[PDB]
Amino acid sequence: WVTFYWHWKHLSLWQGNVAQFNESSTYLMGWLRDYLWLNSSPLINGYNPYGMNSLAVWSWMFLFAHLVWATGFMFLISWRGYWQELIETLAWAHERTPLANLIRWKDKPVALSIVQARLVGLVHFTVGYILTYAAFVIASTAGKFS
Amino acid sequence: MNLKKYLSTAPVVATLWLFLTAGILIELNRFFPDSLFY
Amino acid sequence: AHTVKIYDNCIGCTQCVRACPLDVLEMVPWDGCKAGQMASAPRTEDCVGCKRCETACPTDFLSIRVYLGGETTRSMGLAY
Amino acid sequence: YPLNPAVIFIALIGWSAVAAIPSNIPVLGGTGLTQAFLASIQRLLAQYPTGPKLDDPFWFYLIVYHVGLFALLIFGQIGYAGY
Amino acid sequence: PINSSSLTRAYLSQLPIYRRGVSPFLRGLEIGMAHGYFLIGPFVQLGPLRNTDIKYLAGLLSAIGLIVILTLGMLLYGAVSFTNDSQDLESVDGWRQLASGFLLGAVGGAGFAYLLLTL
Amino acid sequence: QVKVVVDRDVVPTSFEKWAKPGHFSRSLAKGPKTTTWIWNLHADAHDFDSHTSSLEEVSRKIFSAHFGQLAIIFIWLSGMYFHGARFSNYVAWLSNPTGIKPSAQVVWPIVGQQILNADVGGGMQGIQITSGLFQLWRASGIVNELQLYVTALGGLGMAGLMIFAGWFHYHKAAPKLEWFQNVESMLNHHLAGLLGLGSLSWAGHQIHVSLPINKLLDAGVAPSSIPLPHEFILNRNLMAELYPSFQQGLVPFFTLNWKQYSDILTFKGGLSPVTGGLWLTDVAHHHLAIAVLFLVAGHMYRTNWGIGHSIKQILEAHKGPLTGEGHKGLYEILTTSWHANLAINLAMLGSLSIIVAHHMYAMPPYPYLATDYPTQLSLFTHHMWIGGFCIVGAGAHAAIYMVRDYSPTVNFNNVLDRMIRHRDAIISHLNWVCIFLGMHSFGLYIHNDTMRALGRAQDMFSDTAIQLQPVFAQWIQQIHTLAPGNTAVNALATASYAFGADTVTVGSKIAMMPIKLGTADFMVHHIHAFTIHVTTLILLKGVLYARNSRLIPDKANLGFRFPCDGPGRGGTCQVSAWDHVFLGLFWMYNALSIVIFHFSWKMQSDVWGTVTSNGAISHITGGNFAQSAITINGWLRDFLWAQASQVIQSYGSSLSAYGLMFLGAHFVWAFSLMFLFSGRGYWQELIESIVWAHNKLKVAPAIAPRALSITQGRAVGVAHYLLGGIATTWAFFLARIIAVG
Amino acid sequence: MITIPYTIPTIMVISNLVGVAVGRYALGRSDLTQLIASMCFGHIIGVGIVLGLSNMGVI
Amino acid sequence: CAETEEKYAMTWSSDQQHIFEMPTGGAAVMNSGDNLLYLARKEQALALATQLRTQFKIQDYKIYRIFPSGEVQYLHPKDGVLPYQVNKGREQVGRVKSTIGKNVNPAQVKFTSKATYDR
Ligand code: CLA
Ligand code: CLA
Ligand code: CLA
Ligand code: CLA
Ligand SMILES: CC1=C(/C=C/C(C)=C/C=C/C(C)=C/C=C/C=C(C)/C=C/C=C(C)/C=C/C2=C(C)CCCC2(C)C)C(C)(C)CCC1
Ligand SMILES: CC1=C(C/C=C(\C)CCC[C@H](C)CCC[C@H](C)CCCC(C)C)C(=O)c2ccccc2C1=O
Ligand SMILES: CC1=C(C/C=C(\C)CCC[C@H](C)CCC[C@H](C)CCCC(C)C)C(=O)c2ccccc2C1=O
Ligand code: SF4
Ligand code: SF4
Repeated sequence: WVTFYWHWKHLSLWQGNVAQFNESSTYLMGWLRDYLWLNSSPLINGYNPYGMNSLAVWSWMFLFAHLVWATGFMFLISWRGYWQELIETLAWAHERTPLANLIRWKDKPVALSIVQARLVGLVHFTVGYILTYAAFVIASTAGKFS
Repeated sequence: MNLKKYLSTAPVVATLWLFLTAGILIELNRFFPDSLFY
Repeated sequence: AHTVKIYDNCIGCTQCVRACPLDVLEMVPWDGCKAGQMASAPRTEDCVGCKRCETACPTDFLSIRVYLGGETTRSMGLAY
Repeated sequence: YPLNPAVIFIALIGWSAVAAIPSNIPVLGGTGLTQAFLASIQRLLAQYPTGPKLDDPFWFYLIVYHVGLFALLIFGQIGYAGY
Repeated sequence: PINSSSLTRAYLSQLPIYRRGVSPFLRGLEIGMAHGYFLIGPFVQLGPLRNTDIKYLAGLLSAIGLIVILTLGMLLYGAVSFTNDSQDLESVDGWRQLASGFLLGAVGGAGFAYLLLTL
Repeated sequence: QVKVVVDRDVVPTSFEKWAKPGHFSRSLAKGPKTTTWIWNLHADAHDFDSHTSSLEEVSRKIFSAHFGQLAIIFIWLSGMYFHGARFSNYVAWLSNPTGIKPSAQVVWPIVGQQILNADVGGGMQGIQITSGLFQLWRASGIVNELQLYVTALGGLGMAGLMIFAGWFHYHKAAPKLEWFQNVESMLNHHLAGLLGLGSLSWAGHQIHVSLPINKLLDAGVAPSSIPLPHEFILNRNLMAELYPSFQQGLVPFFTLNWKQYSDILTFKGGLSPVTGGLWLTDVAHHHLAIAVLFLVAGHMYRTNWGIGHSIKQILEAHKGPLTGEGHKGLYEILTTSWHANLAINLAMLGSLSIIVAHHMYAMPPYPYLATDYPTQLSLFTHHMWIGGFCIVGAGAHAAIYMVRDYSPTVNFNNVLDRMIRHRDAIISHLNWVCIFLGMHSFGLYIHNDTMRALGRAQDMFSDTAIQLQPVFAQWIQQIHTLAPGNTAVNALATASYAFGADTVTVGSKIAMMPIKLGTADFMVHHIHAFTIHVTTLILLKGVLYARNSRLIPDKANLGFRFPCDGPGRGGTCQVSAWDHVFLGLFWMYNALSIVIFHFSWKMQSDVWGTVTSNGAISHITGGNFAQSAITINGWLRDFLWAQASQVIQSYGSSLSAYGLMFLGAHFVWAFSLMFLFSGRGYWQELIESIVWAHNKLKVAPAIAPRALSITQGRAVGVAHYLLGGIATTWAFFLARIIAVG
Repeated sequence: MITIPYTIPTIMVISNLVGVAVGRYALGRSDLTQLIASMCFGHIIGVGIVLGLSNMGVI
Repeated sequence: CAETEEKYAMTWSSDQQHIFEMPTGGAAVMNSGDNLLYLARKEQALALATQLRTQFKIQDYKIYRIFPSGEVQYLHPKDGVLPYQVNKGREQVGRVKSTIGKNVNPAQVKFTSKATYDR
């Protein structure tokens, strides 16, 4: 909220229309309309079925970062004992099959412990969050300018 | 006899009361709409 | 191994042993309570550490405490 | 478990001859159900890369032939349940 | 139980591992003789250089590019696992002969498919 | 044998046990020493198979509760007919359906919200219907408001018969278990009596009400010169002019001269290009086919006369060699446990509801249904989501049967537990299919995403790039083009216009266009195969590992809604058969979110839209699918960003409530996450640190304020994830297409 | 429906007679429900024959 | 597997051919006289002990812990006695002098290889 607020304050100063902020920031569709829906337009046009431009990195990264962020939810929402009894199906299927029961593990396959799992879901939440917003700051201001 | 004891439970009193205060606000906002003063 | 330690709140009501699905805990005759019983945990090498004991431990606060220690083959409880 | 894998070919006469002589004209096959396929495989058999999705008498009489042929050979293995 | 019958047992028995006795260099040379002939396929028709006359050469450099990585995985797995010296594929020496057989037989499979894409 | 044995005057009808909340469970009538008694009051309120093991008392409770459900459904339908009567513009809508947007609910005039009253024509405003009731009523033949008032009145009357019915069947005439396990008679009366006489009598309604009325409305007569439906039965002379086959009476029926009923009943298919719906001749003929075919279908179960089957002698005869015992046991499984029957009936009910959704977009069965696209949209969408959730209930109640009512004595070597003998080989190949389809259904989107982002659009999976034209769907779709002359011999038009000939334009609005499936639609079908296999992975993992996993070898002892076992085995959080249902609800939201996002964007690019003169074509998005569904930037830009423009700009206008149900449903969505990520070991002594601030001021609550339990504290996270996430797409869909359609 | 020379009732009673011939085989007790069940089945077979003989072919 | 991991061999006797439920899953035949059962891990085995004992009399039962060197152990029973029943032979280990209330703070255990309860 600090950096959405700062960044949407200065996309009103740098554009010039301060009234675009002050009339359309006192409510939430002012934010999701006048800031996220409008300033992601030169982002999400980073590459089209007509071509691409220099923002095609960030518009890629943007999407990439959503895929980071929601993978975090797989570790944050859904906890271990699902996977600890699913790795047993994978290790049953690997042990029982031919042509791969030769290639046996040394470290026994075990689902991630529930401090690590909350931690790795937190790490994908951070990396997805921060890469999404570093995509949107730079692609947004670099799309309205430069 | 025990019907009033059902009408004394938590959700039934909470709906007969929040229905009443909601009626205070809705009937007090038809009669006095756009009340930003006072 | 998960070090299970059984403190002196253990009034010997045996919901720990009847609750543990691993027989790591037994009952020991100990003349310090009214029932004369106090649980013991000799075979903590088999201890999973699922803390199903500490669910059914009706003391004031948890005569039997399961400290999560090392992780061997059996204590990890993997099937293969 | 497969105790009696005796014969397969008895299904073939069991499925071609029950569909050859019934013509049932106004469908894809003005002739019988199998003549409209066996007549329509020899035009394509000698290394022809044709036969697109609009090729009705080949592609349709692939599935509508094999879906009864599979069922009648499976019921041919049910023809070794009474043994 | 089921899918362990004598047709399954006879077919898995004469595979290029479960068969009785081969030198592990040739035992791996049969493995790479299959796989290296195989891996030219999904790089010629679908690779990045599938439109120049390097439809076929990019299959070699890409496929052998996989092959040296796969032998690197072979040598890692025989480095970490298979600590004993029972002289077969469960050893170190037999496994590195299996890996060298996979490398020479696999590059031989790649060049064989490359020269058989001439026709 | 078959007889009716009913206890009379079973339970007294006093209000006494209402004064004892939690009277029902002996584990719960202790009184609340904590607030978790409150919530467990509600989660145990319908554990009818967990009050008492006596199946008679359980079965009386449920069978009386069904009439409570039908009481709420008749209150609901009587609500729809009365809101159609008093509040709606239905009589005005019946004049010109393509101009007047349908609306019933007329918002009360308080502060601002009178702006929600959309001026939808008809001389009266109000918020617009997207449920499509008016299209059901024009098909029904309801002419003026009086039949809506009368049918709402009969809806209340049937609601009173269901309240008095369930009251009568729990308290003062309640049946024995011998009445309930009479399942040959239950099928014998539902296959014949419910469904059979329902479709037959409905064919009577359609022939003697809807066919003359929706012939007169197909001619374009205003609903004043139309006589009563009533007035068609007093004399055939008002129907012999419309259909001359009514002049012959029933004499060509009983002489089997059914060629003569070609006027009333026919086999055409297609769509009537005047009304944009099905031909009601085809629909009435159709319900006669369900009528004779279901009434024949009812009589395969021997009840009293030694004529018919029993389920036992059917199931025991399928003693196939790869299963060994065969189905020996399932008639004792499915006539003792109710959760098993609930698993089957919820699975087939939900999948029937999805079948309902598909058969309502592609064969629009109501007149002027495909001309107002929101009713065309949301009736697809809504029957998907109950079409979805009812599948997960299968995965719930097949799990519960495996936990609660499973019994290895009756269930020994049969078809059931021989699955559980190789459930590793079940779940492992679901695991392989999920990863194979995930790579080959989503890695294609990352691939085309990068190839469009790397500039090399030749290396994509587009039309022009590496094509992935769905061969089988185009082929069998072409078989359906070649249906009505070749194989459906007595047909005239195709089964749908989602298959074959040129499109249907009704009032410059496209009813149904032949859907082309090329190389993007392929990959979305592999999405759907993928996210169907993942929910099948979680909901078969939740049934096969419901009872004795190799991780935790006693889940039957722990229960169904247990949270976990503990930190042992490295942690076994979220391991119960309930928890797989918890995950199947998220994947339900995924799988159906992309079913409807596949729908509402391929059918805004390839079907819907308007037409101009000389047969020209104009979709809503304008053909912008196959060049844009192949990536995700094309997906998120061209659909979730571009289609938001009529939701997000909706303030000040009549769609603005959706603009409130768009933001707030984001809220609830994100408000779910607080319950999902955190846990009650935080909230319990956060709360208890607040209980310090109440103990300081003597505002200590007597019911001790615990945090939520774990299974509750995650169940509420699902139940906000779905209300928030579903209501986002709800307000986004209806705010999108009302601004166009 | 005309008399004894060949028409629709000529080819219903033969289907009803072979239907009650099936009722002699399918739990062949001589009770009422042999007739009410099995004449009904041969009645189904009869109606399935009559119009099927009427659609594709001369009656 | 049986080449490197401990297989637990539950042995027991009964009186009638009943039907119990495996911890693998699915029903088992339950030989009436005397029967063994090789299992994977101990919780499965004692979960079968609760599976049988909470149903009916199944006593004189115990797992021999097959460890892959070959010999056996005696789990469960240990002393012809049921574990929550008190025998005067079990010597207690795993206790301290008091409750948690006298455990030392871990800033006293810090930089030492002790535990927070040892006193
Ligand atoms: C999983 C989905 C998927 C698929 C099918 C492809 C497919 C492709 N990508 Mg790719 N890609 C993907 C995901 C995917 N990608 C993702 C997720 C990313 C981003 C992380 C990328 C990033 C990417 C780049 C950057 C590039 C490609 C390129 C390509 C093309 C050539 C790659 C190649 O040589 O294949 C390798 C194939 C193999 C090594 C063969 C293994 C697969 C075989 C066929 C399995 C067979 C098993 C067999 C059936 C077993 C049964 C038989 C047995 C019983 C005997 C090819 C069309 C390149 C290109 O130019 O496109 C034209 C390119 O430059 N991709
Ligand atoms: C042919 C007769 C007949 C008919 C029409 C029905 C119809 C129905 N049964 Mg039912 N049933 C029957 C015979 C019949 N049953 C027999 C013989 C048995 C014993 C084996 C059962 C046992 C049974 C159970 C155990 C349950 C049902 C349920 C249902 C309802 C399903 C919900 C539904 O489809 O909503 C559509 C709703 C309607 C179409 C409304 C129909 C209501 C009208 C008035 C017809 C009802 C006829 C009624 C039986 C007459 C009572 C006779 C009495 C006065 C002597 C539906 C009302 C379920 C339910 O929801 O409970 C109510 C349920 O759980 N039935
Ligand atoms: C966007 C977030 C996200 C993603 C990608 C996944 C992905 C997956 N989940 Mg999932 N999940 C999520 C959120 C997510 N989940 C959430 C929020 C929940 C909460 C309810 C769940 C709950 C859940 C359950 C309960 C289960 C899964 C399962 C799976 C797997 C299904 C198999 C598959 O698709 O393989 C294909 C893999 C992908 C499509 C991921 C993209 C990979 C690309 C295509 C290729 C690789 C990229 C690149 C080449 C990597 C190499 C380069 C790199 C090393 C530098 C898959 C990995 C199932 C499972 O574990 O086994 C099947 C399962 O049972 N999930
Ligand atoms: C001849 C009588 C008849 C007529 C006029 C209709 C007419 C209709 N049905 Mg249909 N239907 C029928 C019989 C009939 N049905 C039977 C007997 C069944 C059960 C098998 C169905 C099952 C059915 C479904 C599931 C659906 C329809 C739908 C429709 C409507 C779509 C328009 C269309 O082209 O459908 C033309 C109809 C057909 C092509 C169906 C032909 C069914 C044949 C007669 C089945 C014969 C069964 C017989 C035992 C032989 C089995 C083997 C056979 C498969 C080779 C239309 C009103 C759809 C709908 O609801 O519209 C929105 C829809 O979803 N019908
Ligand atoms: C689909 C199918 C299948 C599969 C397939 C396959 C099996 C294939 C493969 C194939 C392959 C995979 C092949 C391979 C090839 C190779 C060969 C036959 C050989 C050759 C030789 C070589 C390669 C050589 C090399 C070299 C060189 C060149 C130089 C020097 C070195 C060396 C000597 C190494 C089957 C039949 C099962 C069944 C039916 C269907
Ligand atoms: C998906 C998922 C998994 C599956 C994750 C698997 C087990 C890990 C797969 C990623 C590893 C890194 C793949 C192995 C390949 C590596 C290259 C091998 C070397 C890695 C180490 C040397 C670091 C869990 O174990 C889990 C545990 C607890 C809660 C939620 C979840 C969970 O959501
Ligand atoms: C916030 C949160 C809580 C706290 C939720 C609190 C305890 C419940 C707050 C809602 C209740 C209903 C408020 C009580 C208000 C009463 C209804 C009385 C108020 C008067 C009127 C509204 C009737 C958990 O208990 C929890 C448990 C497990 C995982 C996550 C969480 C979690 O995220
Ligand atoms: S400690 Fe709690 S559980 Fe263990 S014995 Fe004493 S009372 Fe029973
Ligand atoms: S630790 Fe886990 S296993 Fe050992 S006793 Fe306490 S609960 Fe039973």
